[PDB]
Amino acid sequence: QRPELKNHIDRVDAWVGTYFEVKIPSDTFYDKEDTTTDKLKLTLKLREQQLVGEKSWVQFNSNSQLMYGLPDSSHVGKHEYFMHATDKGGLSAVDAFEIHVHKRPQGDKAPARFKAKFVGDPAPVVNDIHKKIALVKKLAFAFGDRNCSTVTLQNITRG
Amino acid sequence: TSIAITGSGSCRHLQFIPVAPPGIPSSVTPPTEVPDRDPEKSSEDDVY
Ligand SMILES: *[C@@H]1O[C@H](CO)[C@@H](O[C@@H]2O[C@H](CO)[C@@H](O[C@@H]3O[C@H](CO)[C@@H](O)[C@H](O)[C@@H]3O)[C@H](O)[C@H]2NC(C)=O)[C@H](O)[C@H]1NC(C)=O
Ligand SMILES: *[C@@H]1O[C@H](CO)[C@@H](O[C@@H]2O[C@H](CO)[C@@H](O[C@@H]3O[C@H](CO)[C@@H](O)[C@H](O)[C@@H]3O)[C@H](O)[C@H]2NC(C)=O)[C@H](O)[C@H]1NC(C)=O
Ligand SMILES: *[C@@H]1O[C@H](CO)[C@@H](O)[C@H](O)[C@H]1NC(C)=O
Repeated sequence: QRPELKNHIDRVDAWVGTYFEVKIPSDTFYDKEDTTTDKLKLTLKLREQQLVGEKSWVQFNSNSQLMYGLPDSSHVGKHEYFMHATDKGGLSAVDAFEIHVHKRPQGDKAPARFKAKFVGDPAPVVNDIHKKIALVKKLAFAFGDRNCSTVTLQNITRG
Repeated sequence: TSIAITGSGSCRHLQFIPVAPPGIPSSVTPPTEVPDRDPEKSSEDDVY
């Protein structure tokens, strides 16, 4: 049978330069043949049923059933996405959700401002969101931190 | 390659990366105070 839906995702709150990660709730979708979300295939899609690109600032892993991302100020504001829940029966249930990306609330008056210059071209690092999230989690691990969202990159300049 | 830890916000007067800065700012020059007083006058025409 076609899977059914009970709870929606209202909206996702994100901030520019901050890494967010959301695990889908276990009661998000239901099917008479499956009864659980984890035993059912979950995908993320755009308005006309196109997946997120590799270079997009938000990605989502199906096996870890985990969405994640880090937005930029050129993508501040609203955005829309669809969650598609496909069972073994080849039938898809659909939910929609909206993501609000805000500017950094502290803004310009931060009491601390860390600055560092590295080696090599920043073009592949900026062009790759994978490199960006690896960098953020690597700073977080360098401080020994768990929640990598505590890093807020503010600006990168080619030198 | 390089790390530059700098203060801002409430840490405006603080720099924390040791670059060995020898900068010694000067002192503000003392401006002469100029109070304006306008008392009344009897006519200097009394002289003539
Ligand atoms: C931003 O800077 C703050 C520093 O204030 C970082 O938060 C700090 O994170 C460490 C964990 O790595 C906290 O250590 C604590 O140690 C005590 C010792 O008993 C323990 O009880 C705590 O459970 C924790 O392990 C430290 O307190 C915490 N500082 C706070 C809360 O003020 C933060 O990670 C930095 N974020 C970055 C660099 O993105
Ligand atoms: C963060 O990095 C950005 C980009 O490196 C810096 O913004 C840049 O600021 C310079 C200085 O004004 C801009 O140069 C000139 O801008 C005017 C318009 O303002 C333009 O007409 C000139 O042709 C010239 O490009 C530069 O455009 C601008 N880059 C942008 C906006 O993308 C910014 O200063 C850095 N901020 C910090 C805190 O490091
Ligand atoms: C990590 O930081 C976020 C702030 O976005 C906070 O909500 C979360 O509780 C922190 N993690 C822990 C384990 O406290």
